[PDB]
Amino acid sequence: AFNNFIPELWSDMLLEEWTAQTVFANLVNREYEGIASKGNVVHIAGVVAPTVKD
Amino acid sequence: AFNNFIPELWSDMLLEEWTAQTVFANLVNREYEGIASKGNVVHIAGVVAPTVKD
Repeated sequence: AFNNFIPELWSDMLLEEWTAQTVFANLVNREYEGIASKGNVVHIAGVVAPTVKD
Repeated sequence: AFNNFIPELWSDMLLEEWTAQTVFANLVNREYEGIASKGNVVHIAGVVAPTVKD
């Protein structure tokens, strides 16, 4: 038969990866991004409540 | 009795076969019929993603 004159076709589009939808960066707290515009650490501190005495 | 003079009759119309409804040729992707008017292969390529580095 025709061993040389029958072509093969290439699709001009690549298939994209199917990738998981990213969600977590919108669910967690972002407030420290203003202060963290500089430096490589943020120190976050919390109260220790005074003890109720009898 | 009339053993020889009473007809038997043939209906002039064939019964059509009862056949399953075809569905799958409408449900799948058809886009490659545009390029596949020639040849015996379509090559379909896909991305391999760049790797994140530390």
